Amino acid sequence: DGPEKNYERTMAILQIEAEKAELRLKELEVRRLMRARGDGPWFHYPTIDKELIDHSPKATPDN
Amino acid sequence: PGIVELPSLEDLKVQEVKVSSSVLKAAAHHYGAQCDKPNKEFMLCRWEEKDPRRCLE
Repeated sequence: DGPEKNYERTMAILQIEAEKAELRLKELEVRRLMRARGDGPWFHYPTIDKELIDHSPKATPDN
Repeated sequence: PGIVELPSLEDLKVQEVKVSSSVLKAAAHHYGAQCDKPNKEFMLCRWEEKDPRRCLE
Protein backbone atom coordinates (compact mmCIF):
# COMPACT_ATOMS: atom_id res chain seq x y z
CA ASP A 1 0.00 0.00 0.00
CA GLY A 2 1.19 3.49 -0.83
CA PRO A 3 1.80 5.99 1.97
CA GLU A 4 -1.18 8.17 1.01
CA LYS A 5 -3.65 5.29 1.16
CA ASN A 6 -2.44 4.26 4.62
CA TYR A 7 -2.30 7.88 5.77
CA GLU A 8 -5.86 8.69 4.76
CA ARG A 9 -7.11 5.27 5.85
CA THR A 10 -5.72 6.17 9.28
CA MET A 11 -7.72 9.41 9.28
CA ALA A 12 -10.92 7.51 8.52
CA ILE A 13 -10.14 5.11 11.38
CA LEU A 14 -9.38 8.01 13.72
CA GLN A 15 -12.59 9.83 12.85
CA ILE A 16 -14.74 6.79 13.62
CA GLU A 17 -12.93 5.99 16.85
CA ALA A 18 -12.91 9.62 17.98
CA GLU A 19 -16.64 9.96 17.33
CA LYS A 20 -17.38 6.75 19.22
CA ALA A 21 -15.33 7.98 22.18
CA GLU A 22 -17.32 11.22 22.32
CA LEU A 23 -20.62 9.36 22.16
CA ARG A 24 -19.47 7.03 24.93
CA LEU A 25 -18.71 9.99 27.18
CA LYS A 26 -22.06 11.64 26.47
CA GLU A 27 -23.95 8.43 27.25
CA LEU A 28 -22.33 8.28 30.68
CA GLU A 29 -23.35 11.90 31.28
CA VAL A 30 -26.86 11.45 29.89
CA ARG A 31 -27.37 8.32 32.00
CA ARG A 32 -26.19 10.14 35.12
CA LEU A 33 -28.69 12.97 34.64
CA MET A 34 -31.63 10.75 33.68
CA ARG A 35 -31.12 8.56 36.75
CA ALA A 36 -30.76 11.49 39.13
CA ARG A 37 -33.73 13.45 37.76
CA GLY A 38 -35.99 10.79 36.25
CA ASP A 39 -36.92 13.27 33.51
CA GLY A 40 -35.95 11.07 30.57
CA PRO A 41 -37.05 7.84 28.90
CA TRP A 42 -34.48 5.82 30.87
CA PHE A 43 -34.88 4.83 34.52
CA HIS A 44 -38.62 5.41 34.04
CA TYR A 45 -40.03 3.20 36.75
CA PRO A 46 -43.78 2.58 36.42
CA THR A 47 -46.51 4.40 38.29
CA ILE A 48 -50.13 3.33 38.56
CA ASP A 49 -52.19 4.01 35.44
CA LYS A 50 -54.92 6.59 36.00
CA GLU A 51 -57.19 4.99 33.40
CA LEU A 52 -57.88 2.28 36.00
CA ILE A 53 -59.81 4.77 38.16
CA ASP A 54 -63.61 4.69 38.25
CA HIS A 55 -65.05 8.18 37.79
CA SER A 56 -68.76 7.33 37.90
CA PRO A 57 -71.00 8.49 40.77
CA LYS A 58 -70.48 6.27 43.79
CA ALA A 59 -73.01 4.84 46.23
CA THR A 60 -72.24 7.72 48.62
CA PRO A 61 -71.50 11.33 47.68
CA ASP A 62 -68.23 12.23 49.44
CA ASN A 63 -65.50 10.96 47.13
CA PRO B 1 -52.39 22.78 57.29
CA GLY B 2 -55.29 25.14 57.97
CA ILE B 3 -58.41 25.13 60.12
CA VAL B 4 -61.48 23.13 59.11
CA GLU B 5 -64.27 25.66 58.63
CA LEU B 6 -67.52 24.53 60.24
CA PRO B 7 -70.96 26.18 60.18
CA SER B 8 -72.26 27.62 63.43
CA LEU B 9 -74.56 25.61 65.66
CA GLU B 10 -77.42 27.96 64.78
CA ASP B 11 -76.60 27.64 61.07
CA LEU B 12 -77.66 23.99 61.42
CA LYS B 13 -80.92 24.37 63.35
CA VAL B 14 -84.07 23.34 61.49
CA GLN B 15 -87.43 21.72 62.21
CA GLU B 16 -86.71 17.99 62.10
CA VAL B 17 -89.13 15.39 60.78
CA LYS B 18 -89.69 13.55 64.05
CA VAL B 19 -91.57 10.47 62.87
CA SER B 20 -90.59 6.83 63.03
CA SER B 21 -89.20 4.72 60.19
CA SER B 22 -92.47 2.86 59.64
CA VAL B 23 -94.22 6.20 59.15
CA LEU B 24 -91.66 7.19 56.52
CA LYS B 25 -91.84 3.70 55.02
CA ALA B 26 -95.62 3.97 54.68
CA ALA B 27 -95.42 7.46 53.14
CA ALA B 28 -92.30 6.85 51.04
CA HIS B 29 -93.95 6.19 47.68
CA HIS B 30 -96.17 9.27 47.79
CA TYR B 31 -93.35 11.23 49.41
CA GLY B 32 -91.00 10.42 46.54
CA ALA B 33 -93.59 11.54 44.00
CA GLN B 34 -94.48 14.78 45.79
CA CYS B 35 -91.10 16.07 47.00
CA ASP B 36 -88.97 15.02 44.04
CA LYS B 37 -87.87 18.50 42.97
CA PRO B 38 -86.18 19.76 46.17
CA ASN B 39 -85.03 16.21 46.90
CA LYS B 40 -83.21 15.83 43.59
CA GLU B 41 -81.80 19.35 43.78
CA PHE B 42 -80.28 18.43 47.13
CA MET B 43 -78.87 15.13 45.89
CA LEU B 44 -77.45 16.85 42.82
CA CYS B 45 -75.70 19.30 45.14
CA ARG B 46 -74.25 16.56 47.33
CA TRP B 47 -72.79 14.49 44.49
CA GLU B 48 -71.41 17.61 42.78
CA GLU B 49 -69.97 19.49 45.76
CA LYS B 50 -68.93 16.35 47.69
CA ASP B 51 -69.13 18.61 50.74
CA PRO B 52 -72.03 18.61 53.24
CA ARG B 53 -71.13 22.16 54.29
CA ARG B 54 -71.93 23.35 50.76
CA CYS B 55 -75.50 21.98 50.54
CA LEU B 56 -76.90 23.06 53.92
CA GLU B 57 -79.38 25.47 52.34
